[PDB]
Formats: sequence, C-alpha cells, structure tokens
Amino acid sequence: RLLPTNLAPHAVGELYRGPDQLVIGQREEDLAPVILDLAANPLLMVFGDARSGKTTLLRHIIRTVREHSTADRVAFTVLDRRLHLVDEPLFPDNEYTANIDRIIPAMLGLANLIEARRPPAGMSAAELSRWTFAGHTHYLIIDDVDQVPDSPAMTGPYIGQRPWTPLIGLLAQAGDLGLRVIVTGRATGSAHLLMTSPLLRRFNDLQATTLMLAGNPADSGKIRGERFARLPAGRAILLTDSDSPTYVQLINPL
Ligand SMILES: Nc1ncnc2c1ncn2[C@@H]1O[C@H](COP(=O)(O)OP(=O)(O)OP(=O)(O)O)[C@@H](O)[C@H]1O
Ligand SMILES: [Mg+2]
Repeated sequence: RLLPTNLAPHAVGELYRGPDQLVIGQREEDLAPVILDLAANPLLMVFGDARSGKTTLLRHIIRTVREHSTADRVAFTVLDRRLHLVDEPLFPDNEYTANIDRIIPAMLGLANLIEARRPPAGMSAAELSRWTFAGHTHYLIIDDVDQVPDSPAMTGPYIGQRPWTPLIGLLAQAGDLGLRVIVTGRATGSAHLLMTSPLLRRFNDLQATTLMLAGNPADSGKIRGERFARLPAGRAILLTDSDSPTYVQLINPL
C-alpha cells in the first residue's frame, strides 16, 4: 500500500490506547496504526541519517505521553545536546539538560531511583505478587546518544567515570521497575555502535524495538540482517519481537 509522506496526528484515531500504548504511525501493508507497546518492550532505539526524523519521533512520544498522563504518574528525563527539544514541555521539575557534564550525575541519580524499586533478596516466587513499585513511570529520552562521549571523563568532578554505567544493569528489568528508555543516533556508524557501545549493545542483546529511518544502503551496515534504505523523512523500517521487518510512516506532530 501507499504510505503517506506527511501523516497528521489526527488521521490515525486514538493516539493513546492506554499507558505505554502509543500510536506512532501507519504500516505499509494495510495503513493500519502502528502501536508502540512500551510496557511489553520498554526500550526503543531509532537510527537515521541527517534530517530523517529522529527528534520529531521523540517529540511525538513526549507529547503523546504528556497529553494523557498526570505529573504524579509520569516523569521525563531528556538529554538533548543539540537543543532541538527545548520546545517541548515536560512535567514540572522534570530534568531537561543539554550539558554534557550534567549527564553523569543525572544518570547516577536516576539509577539510584530505579534501583530502589527492586525487591529484597530472600523472596523466591513471592514477588510475582504485583510487587511493582510505588511511583512514576519514568521515560528517559536521549536524542543523539551516539554524540555523547562514552569514555571515562577527563576533567571535572567525575573524572574516570563514564556516563551510561549506572544505566546498563537497569535495562534488563526496566519493564518491571517503571523505566522506559528511548534513544536516537545516526544510521552511519550504527552497526559498529551496536557492537562497541556498552549501552547500545545491551539494547540489542535485549532486542530493543528498532526504527531504521533513512540511511546509506552500502556504508551504514546491517542491523539484524536489514540494510538501511534511502527513505523520505519519517519513513522507517520497524524491527520488533513478534513480526518481520515492517515499513512504516511516522506521525509528524504539530
Ligand atoms: N514524521 C515525519 N513526517 C514528515 N516529515 C518529517 C517527519 N519527521 C521529520 N520530518 C521532516 O524532517 C525535518 C527534520 O526532522 P528532525 O529534526 O526530526 O530530523 P532529525 O533526524 O532529528 O535531524 P538531525 O539529523 O538534524 O538530528 C522536519 O522539519 C520535517 O521537515
Ligand atoms: Mg535531531
């Protein structure tokens, strides 16, 4: 079927189908809504070369989660060095930073928060009793994650420390501890990053949902056997747990 080139946020029915169930576009087969289930798969990585739609998809998610949530149930943490998401409102007191030097402590403190939700040792088949957690589902949004140096810090109070270290051990249980993580990066270089970045290698080892926006069919490498294609803005290959790769068009907000 013929996908659109500019998909309006009202052409797809209800955008919010329940907590963590977000319509993000239409699929090529039948133009049916594409529904991101962040409770089932809390991790999403989006790869695309210049101006293909990474940040716009982040904006769409933030706006859709925010419009149908209350501040005492949902919190965002947004890391955005290029500042293209300053526009988008969060909830009160929510961390938005573009400062490469605030990332290390911000992640340490987010990690301490999610870590405190884990169940005690000594349980064994008594936790699958709605153990859950008391408070916010926390959406961690990292635009252009491939542009944050992931090497030990050379200067400042956190010398020798790396930005993503406290996050890694959380990713496997993010769905039980009220954590979602959404990141974006260029298409070129992405396959190598999937192998060398501790953060993105863990995303891939955990089969994170992947959106492959436009990229180079030669250089950008293979993700789960798929090459990038030269696509218009917002057109992506969607890789999930349950279906084979799917062409989709993402909603263009505003
Ligand atoms: N889902 C969409 N549908 C139609 N057009 C889009 C879509 N997403 C992005 N665009 C077009 O591409 C432009 C750039 O989008 P965006 O800033 O999200 O790209 P990016 O991949 O984040 O760019 P950069 O590589 O600079 O970070 C938008 O201004 C719009 O013109
Ligand atoms: Mg961008």
